[PDB]
Amino acid sequence: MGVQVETISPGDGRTFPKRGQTCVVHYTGMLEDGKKFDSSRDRNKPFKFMLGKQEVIRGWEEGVAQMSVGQRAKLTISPDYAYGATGHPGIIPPHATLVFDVELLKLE
Repeated sequence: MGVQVETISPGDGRTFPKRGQTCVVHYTGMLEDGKKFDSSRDRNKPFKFMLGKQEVIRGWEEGVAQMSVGQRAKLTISPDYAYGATGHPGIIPPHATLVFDVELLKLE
């Protein structure tokens, strides 16, 4: 599968990230069993990435683009849209479906 987006709290429902814009997010990343492997919130610093530059996984590129500014949403990302068969040694196992809690704070 690709990326499924499930809303957690609504944004403005009007402003959506466009290619080339910087997305400022807080996020928490978890394996399918629920184990947290990454979280910008634990570092108390929002994560920024530029949409369309493939600085993030494909599930992020296509999933965050579906979110409006101020929205919090749950992205469930299949391995093809994620770290694939290889995964990430000692962080993400092979063929892993990942669940991201993502809040889109603003666009720059």
